[PDB]
Amino acid sequence: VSRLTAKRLQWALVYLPMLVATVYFLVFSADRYVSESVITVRQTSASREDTCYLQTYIHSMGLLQKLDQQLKLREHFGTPLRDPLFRLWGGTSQEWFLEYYRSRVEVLMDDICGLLTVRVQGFEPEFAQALNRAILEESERFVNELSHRMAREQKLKSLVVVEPPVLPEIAEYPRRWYNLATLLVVCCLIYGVVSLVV
Amino acid sequence: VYLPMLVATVYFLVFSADRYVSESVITVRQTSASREDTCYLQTYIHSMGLLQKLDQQLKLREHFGTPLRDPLFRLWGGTSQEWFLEYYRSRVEVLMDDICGLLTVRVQGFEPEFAQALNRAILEESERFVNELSHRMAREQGKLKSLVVVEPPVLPEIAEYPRRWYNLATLLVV
Amino acid sequence: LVSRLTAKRLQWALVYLPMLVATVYFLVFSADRYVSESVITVRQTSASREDTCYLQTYIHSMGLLQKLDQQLKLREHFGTPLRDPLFRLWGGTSQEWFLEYYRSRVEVLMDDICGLLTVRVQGFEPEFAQALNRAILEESERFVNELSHRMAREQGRKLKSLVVVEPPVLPEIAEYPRRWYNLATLLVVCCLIYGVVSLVVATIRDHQD
Amino acid sequence: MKLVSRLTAKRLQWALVYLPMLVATVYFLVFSADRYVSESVITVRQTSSREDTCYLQTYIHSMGLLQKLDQQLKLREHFGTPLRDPLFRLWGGTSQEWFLEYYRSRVEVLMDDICGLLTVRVQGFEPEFAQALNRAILEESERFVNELSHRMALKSLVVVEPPVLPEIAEYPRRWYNLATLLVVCCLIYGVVSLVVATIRDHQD
Amino acid sequence: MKLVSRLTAKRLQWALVYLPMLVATVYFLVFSADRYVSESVITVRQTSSREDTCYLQTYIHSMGLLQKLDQQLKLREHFGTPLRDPLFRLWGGTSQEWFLEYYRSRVEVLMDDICGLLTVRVQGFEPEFAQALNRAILEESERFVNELSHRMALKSLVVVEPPVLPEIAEYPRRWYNLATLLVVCCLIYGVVSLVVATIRDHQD
Amino acid sequence: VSRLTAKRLQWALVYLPMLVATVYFLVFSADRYVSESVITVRQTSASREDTCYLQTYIHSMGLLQKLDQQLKLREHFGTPLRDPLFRLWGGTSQEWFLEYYRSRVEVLMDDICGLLTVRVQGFEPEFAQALNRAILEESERFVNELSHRMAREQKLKSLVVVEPPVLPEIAEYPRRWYNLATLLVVCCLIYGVVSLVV
Amino acid sequence: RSPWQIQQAVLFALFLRELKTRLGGRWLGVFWVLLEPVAHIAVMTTLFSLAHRAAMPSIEYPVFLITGLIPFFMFRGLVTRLMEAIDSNRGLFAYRQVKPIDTVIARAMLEISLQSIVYLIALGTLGWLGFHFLPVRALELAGVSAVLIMLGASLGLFFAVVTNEIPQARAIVRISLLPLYFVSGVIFPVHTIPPQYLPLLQLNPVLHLIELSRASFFPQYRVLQGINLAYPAGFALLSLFLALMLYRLRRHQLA
Repeated sequence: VSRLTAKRLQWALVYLPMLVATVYFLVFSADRYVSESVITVRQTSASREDTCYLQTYIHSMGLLQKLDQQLKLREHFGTPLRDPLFRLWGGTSQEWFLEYYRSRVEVLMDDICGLLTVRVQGFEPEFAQALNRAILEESERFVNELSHRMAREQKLKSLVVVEPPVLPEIAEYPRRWYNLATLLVVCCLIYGVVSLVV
Repeated sequence: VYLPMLVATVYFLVFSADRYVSESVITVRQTSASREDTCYLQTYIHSMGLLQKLDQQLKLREHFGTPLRDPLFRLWGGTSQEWFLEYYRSRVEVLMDDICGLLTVRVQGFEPEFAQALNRAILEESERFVNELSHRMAREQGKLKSLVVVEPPVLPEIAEYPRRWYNLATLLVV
Repeated sequence: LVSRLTAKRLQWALVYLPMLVATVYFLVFSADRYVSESVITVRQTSASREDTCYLQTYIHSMGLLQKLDQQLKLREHFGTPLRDPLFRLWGGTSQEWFLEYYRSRVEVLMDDICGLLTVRVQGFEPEFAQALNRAILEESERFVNELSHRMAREQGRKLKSLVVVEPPVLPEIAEYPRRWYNLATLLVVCCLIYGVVSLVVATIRDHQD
Repeated sequence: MKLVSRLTAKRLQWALVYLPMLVATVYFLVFSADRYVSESVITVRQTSSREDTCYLQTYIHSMGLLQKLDQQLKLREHFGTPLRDPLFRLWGGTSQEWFLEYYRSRVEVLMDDICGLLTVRVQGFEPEFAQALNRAILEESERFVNELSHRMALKSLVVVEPPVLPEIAEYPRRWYNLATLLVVCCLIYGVVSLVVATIRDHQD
Repeated sequence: MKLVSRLTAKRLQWALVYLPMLVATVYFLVFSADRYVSESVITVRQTSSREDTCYLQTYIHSMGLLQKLDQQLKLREHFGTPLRDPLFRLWGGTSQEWFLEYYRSRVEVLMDDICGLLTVRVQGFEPEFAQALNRAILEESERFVNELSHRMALKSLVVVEPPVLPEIAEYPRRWYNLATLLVVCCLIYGVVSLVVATIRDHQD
Repeated sequence: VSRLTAKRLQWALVYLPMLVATVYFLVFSADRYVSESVITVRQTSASREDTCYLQTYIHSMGLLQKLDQQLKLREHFGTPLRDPLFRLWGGTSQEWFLEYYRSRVEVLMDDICGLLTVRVQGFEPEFAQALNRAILEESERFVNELSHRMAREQKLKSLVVVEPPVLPEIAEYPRRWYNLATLLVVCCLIYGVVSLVV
Repeated sequence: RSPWQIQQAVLFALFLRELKTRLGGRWLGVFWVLLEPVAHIAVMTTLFSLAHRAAMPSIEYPVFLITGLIPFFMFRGLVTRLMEAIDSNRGLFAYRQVKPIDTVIARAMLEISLQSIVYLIALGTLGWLGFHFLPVRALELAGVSAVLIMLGASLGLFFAVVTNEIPQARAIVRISLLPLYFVSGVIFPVHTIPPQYLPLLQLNPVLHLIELSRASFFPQYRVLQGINLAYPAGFALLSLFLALMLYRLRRHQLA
């Protein structure tokens, strides 16, 4: 009972989420260009320690303050007004700003080669490339100043850039078709599970 | 079932007090074995002498009792020293990352400024403790170990730990 | 007899009598035991694991107990609570039993990854517990220094030191006598035992025909 | 219901076996293009390590090296020459990301842990171009290693096997792929036919 | 089957429970002798490791040390004093091997791998003699270590716990052994009674 | 199954071996005194290598030649004429002599402490002690000569004696009662297994 | 007659019946029961002799294995032979004196007797060969053995009650008994295990009982953290109470 007919249950379950997901993706959702860089830390004459230091420091809060003071991150990230999900709403909390920044910037560590891959998302390729360059420069300054504080208690290490920040041509995200197909798959599975219970 | 949900909702949405969290990330390194001093510090943060120093520095006993409508997370008046130590251990969270050797300190508090001040006091007392612990062994025969701050204490803007909706959903699971 | 047992007799013999005995002992005749906790380590000043092991063995030794008894009169102190017969040190006992009692009162735990030795000293007064912990720490440091000195003399200034991470803390309230937790867990165990016994006797009585 | 009876298993085996093999055979024996492969085996040592070899492996598949090679040898123009092949031809006006993915598909880098020797296999539509691209990759890799050593403040590239000039194409393997597709299509047709028979029996 | 019929139940429990417990109780509460135990904890360190302590452990249970101690403290005469005890008394006129086994039974040497500290527990029929024997063992062990170091071409014995003077006997534990024997006898009697009932039923 | 009766078959299978073994052990078998020594090798002002060298060398053949030339081992080991099993028959092969010597002299190695225990059996308490002392002296001379040849190719190591060869008072072997009880248990088990097959 | 001698007579009768049917032919099953542990000791010694030699320089492999194995054989028998005690003797519940739990306790008693006889014989053999054979704390060993026996009997009765109509349940628990043989530390000592897997193994009462029995057997045997007797004792008591309650509820449903 409870209006368990196929047409009404399907209309409540399958088509409406899929249709809205498509309209949001193909009409409303904005795109995010990705700039990639690959780096590592070497001594100018223990390295994994400073690599982990940098991995923690990139996702920190003081670096976010420096980046916002430099490139006006909070002003740029709120420009797409037709994407209520991936845009940074004005007046949000500092903690939510940190979560959004951590979502937009991905840091991957490969331990066997000791390499750090930084992928920075943006709404403009130039902004993403500039933000990646600023992150790299601030990381080098941070490790240099960390080495310098022990001397000031009374240029030591350098940042090796295997691949510099690239300038993207097209947007790697949001991958509308792949997400829509995945949503179709999970929705069909959920409908099958629900229709099992009769 | 309905009565526990009713009382939990009216406690969380009306009576529960906000608790702001300040985060710091540190590590101790010899100024040219650091794991030993890091573990000494990790033990020292939750010690009793450190809590005493913090008590006559910032008066945590008065601050933690300022709320009156949140008896669950309130430091009641006239409580014992051991229960006060347990409360302080519950409020200050220390985490260790061994593959990087980094110590994360999260400080709770009903006011963000007091939480940040508490974290800064903890950091400076830890540095002084490391220096004095080395210095006593130094002059038993008769400044070398500095604590670097990967992430300095932050000033929170909104409460984090009173996750009302998440705890309500978790109770709905049970 | 077995066939003459009733439910109320089983309840009184199993559940009620131990409940009353435990409640009377814990709420009236139990003596408070304050605990003072300290955390220490030993390192050279100018191989620390071997010295931590030496200290762990030496704390529970008998010569240290002899010095502590001569200094602080532990035997006189521990016999003071007359109302608690289980946890008091009865006068005129043996030296071996005195050593066992001292080893029971003083707890020593070791963190090998951190290499930290924590000592929890029990006493019937907080000041005495703190004083005993301080005396134990001082004697441990003196023993380490004496071992280094006699090694150096047999070969032919303090060369070894004991670092205290957390000094002995003066307790405010008793910790180890846990009346309510023990009462609750014993009540649960007693109810389970009574249920099992009643089920077994019902199964036995099932064979009446 | 009606749809399951519509196959009659004859159109079913035609649409699951005959059409895919016919299309694949036509593409492989008519439109497929040769792809000559040149192989080199190198490693890095100090002229007086493993991490430097890993850095080289990461650097070979990077975008700066691809830009340098496209400026030097004009890879983008060369890879679009086989207009007969629609699949393995770099179409005109593609994006930077598509060019990077195509270049990463053509150039294959392999490393073994026991020996620590890095092998590079470079594809092309001409043996001379494949050998030239492999030599350029090696030269730029050694230049990158030397520049990294210089800017750090004395390393050399050990070329165990220099790039070779291939004689015939090896990768567009037609008969092996045709046999693999035949096996896959036969298994898929058998499974589908069994399932459709089961549902045809169960429906009524 | 007639023999097991005479065994019945009363005779079985009288011959399997009553007699062993009566004999053990009489021996423990009448004829058993006190054995005071002195404990020491030592290790060897160079003045300036584990192997030397292991050599000491082997040396303590040796025959040369036993001969030295028998010449010094007259262990053989002392261990024969408790004529009331027939079991734990060294009978006169025994062999060298029996004396060595008895001495190895009285003196117990224990090792832990984590700490590397060697503990020696020496039994006796007098606390003073047990403490004296422990002190003599320690002195001869340190002398042996020093002599080995000298004849090799500078070592000392660290005494964490010096030998103590016991106040009461601890090893002739009467009530614990009586309870253990009661449990063992009860289990043995139950098993034997069940088996004898089974074979009595099966035989006829 | 012709003589499968319990009486005759149990007589033949069980009791005759027990009787002959009992009379051999309690009438004919001779006793062997055991002398024990505990040693190790130390470097004078890699040790396990020379310990293994000594373990192999004690059970070697040239050492047997030296010991036979010194103490007349083959003459002594043939003196009990009423023990046909454990005596060394005259005129035997050199290989059988080596096997007999290896059976009489037992070498045990403890790797954790690196100690070598040598137990020498004999038909006389003085002979076993003398043979053990000769073995120890020859082992020390062997390691010294091994170092000396290496030095000569153009006193270096010493033998540490934890326990010297003791002088036995009674014979540790052949353990007549233990062997008889073990044989009784084995024979009873074999009889039960055989009588199972009926 | 009193309602107690009836139980004794029924238990004796069922014990005799089950001993008769268990020993096939002229007692051929005792040879099988004797050949399981010697075969096990042979294969595991041949495999991990050097492994135990590198593990700890205080215990030889045969005695460690035998005191870790015979109690586990006790427990496995008390689990496996007890679920089949109800369906096999289903036809006997028509004589006005036989109840379903009588066969269960008879099987438990026979398993106790057989495995205790095997334990005593094997310990005597090991002592005869020259190995260590005397426990240092016999009373604690007896207490641990009694706790393990009670836990095994309780689990057997609970499974017999629960899976009366589900033979496939008996099959899957017979399958899962085998991993319990490897996760109980029977073969190899448990302190040579990474600590991250330590708490997950702290939930197995059989491991606690095996470790405590080995501690009460061997001298100066080190026991790691969280091997208290309270947890397995409470587990056994709760399981026994649950099994008795379930049997009392589903009492008249057994034909």
